[PDB]
Amino acid sequence: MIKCSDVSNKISACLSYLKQGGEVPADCCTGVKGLNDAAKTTPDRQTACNCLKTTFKSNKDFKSDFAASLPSKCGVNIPYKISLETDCNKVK
Repeated sequence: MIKCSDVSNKISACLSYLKQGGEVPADCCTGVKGLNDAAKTTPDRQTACNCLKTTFKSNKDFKSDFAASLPSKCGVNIPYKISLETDCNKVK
């Protein structure tokens, strides 16, 4: 089970980086890894995908360049990368 409320808790530490770039805070990487750790079924991953896209669309300040580079900023074994071009219906 994942709810958008879970997604918001995890990504909270990342929001200012997602708008302005710069140094990714350690707490942001903790949320990215924690969200991945908790998204273990196809439905839960698609739910998280949809929550994240809703958030990205909610403020014009969010940058595609920064959402895209975030998983590789934080680790080498993060399997998912969600941006505005992601079709959440296709996410496995």
